[PDB]
Amino acid sequence: HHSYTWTGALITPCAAEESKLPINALSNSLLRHHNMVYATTSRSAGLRQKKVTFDRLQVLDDHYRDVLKEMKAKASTVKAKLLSVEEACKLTPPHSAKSKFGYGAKDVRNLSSKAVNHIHSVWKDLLEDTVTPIDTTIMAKNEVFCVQRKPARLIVFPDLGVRVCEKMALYDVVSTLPQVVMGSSYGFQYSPGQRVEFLVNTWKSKKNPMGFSYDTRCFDSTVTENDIRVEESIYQCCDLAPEARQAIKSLTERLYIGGPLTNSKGQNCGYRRCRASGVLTTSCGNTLTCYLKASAACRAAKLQDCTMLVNGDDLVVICESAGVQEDAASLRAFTEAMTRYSAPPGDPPQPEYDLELITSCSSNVSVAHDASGKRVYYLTRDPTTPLARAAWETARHTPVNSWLGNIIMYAPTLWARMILMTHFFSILLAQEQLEKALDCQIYGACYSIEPLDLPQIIERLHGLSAFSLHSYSPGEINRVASCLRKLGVPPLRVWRHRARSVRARLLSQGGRAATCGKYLFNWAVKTKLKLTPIPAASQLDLSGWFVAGYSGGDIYH
Ligand SMILES: CN(C)N(c1cc(C#CC(C)(C)C)sc1C(=O)O)C(=O)[C@H]1CC[C@H](C)CC1
Repeated sequence: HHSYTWTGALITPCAAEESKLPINALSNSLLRHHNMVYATTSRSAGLRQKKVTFDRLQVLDDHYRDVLKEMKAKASTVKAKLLSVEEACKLTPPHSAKSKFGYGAKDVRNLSSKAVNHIHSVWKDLLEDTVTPIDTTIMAKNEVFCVQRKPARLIVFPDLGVRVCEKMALYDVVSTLPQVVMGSSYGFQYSPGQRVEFLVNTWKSKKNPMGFSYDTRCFDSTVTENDIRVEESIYQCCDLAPEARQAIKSLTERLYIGGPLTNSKGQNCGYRRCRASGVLTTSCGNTLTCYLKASAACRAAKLQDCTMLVNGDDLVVICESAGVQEDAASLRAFTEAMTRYSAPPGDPPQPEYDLELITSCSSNVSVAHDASGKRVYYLTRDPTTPLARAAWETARHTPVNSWLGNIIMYAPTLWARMILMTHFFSILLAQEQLEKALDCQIYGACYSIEPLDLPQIIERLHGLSAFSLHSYSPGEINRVASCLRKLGVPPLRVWRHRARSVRARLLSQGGRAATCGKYLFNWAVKTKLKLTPIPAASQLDLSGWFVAGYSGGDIYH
């Protein structure tokens, strides 16, 4: 029951790949230790193939089936609709991978006859054939990190025509089902501020809280044919059109369960019998399966009053403590149960009795103070990867602007405000590009965002306190400072000076630009303004943000 089998053909690049951090005139203003930053390339694909290839064994007990029955009962309340061809086309990112059948993402978005005809033919074929595995392409991802190097992650995805069909059959399902099945445990329904609120309120709801994150080793590879069929059985609990039931059955049999892997040059690389990382159902499937396995494991371990928080393969559990010794024993039992279910750990879990010490989705809860001096909880993370990616983006235009996504998601943090806002608004000003919409990703979905709208977005998501936080925790301050020394980033005095300059120039522009100056950089001046609500904020349609996760699912808004 191997996760993959391989022919020996190589995983190949579809374009020239750079590993070394590109440098321009702006690089040193952000960081000096350039050799610390790198991008992964296909040259390490082989190392990744070795790590992701293993046999899976699965022993399923009564706890597992009990939880599954409960999940199905909730799923049976869901009613889901097919998307029209047009609706599905409009969810396609403008720069999504072109089809091998003579049309591209722009053709799809424009409803061109060629694209629409092909999409219709793929759909008809899904209804007519529920057996033949569907081809997929395997690629090595090019992602940027700071040293201590990782081998490239792999991405596996079907052709554009198939991706459009996935949306038609399953977009409504994967957008609505998880919150119904998992309720408050479904992580993607929360903005960062809402996630912090759920965590804190959950922590406070326990008499003696204990919590832990659980890291499954190579989660996608641990997902078995059983797991993927169980996921389909959950989808089929929904009230669906018969046409939708057939398309979903077909996609499960032909795509989700496994299929051939083809490299960028059309060679057969091998065969997958685990989760594909680049299909619409990757996020929802991982979320449901992680939740199922973990909920059953809690019962096997006899953890008391477990509250889970699940985002794909990312898992946090907060429960009622039974004592330090009992807690540690129960956690080992939990891990043993997860392992029997084919979800063994990478790092062994550790019980935590301080909420701020739990890291999940690479983030943690921390505390600062607003202008009135009151304690405010917010979401932060180690800034190392955000800053390394920011350095790459300083010198190269890339498909996704991580710096923009990070400012949005981590707006209240010491590091995003001091460094990312300052650095990138300086660059935007110099190039007169403040109004140019840029692509970023939020929970895996792609969004086109004008940087001038940032103050409203931030106020809607985080509230006005995001612009006045100060007196950060010693732990957070030290982590940021350590990162700055590691990468060779300039000191606070430098950033404050640059911020005052950026702010001054923004104010002189008037309009939204002045709003950016006033709100984003109020922290940098001696005599601070008392910030009030931004009128146009109400106008933004953020209904669609923070509904569901779409990592790998080729979704655009
Ligand atoms: C108290 N004063 C000196 N601070 C302030 C500066 C801090 C720092 C730092 C290093 C990581 C460079 C060591 S923490 C902090 C703190 O407020 O805890 C502020 O006013 C900050 C408010 C937020 C803004 C983005 C940057 C300045």
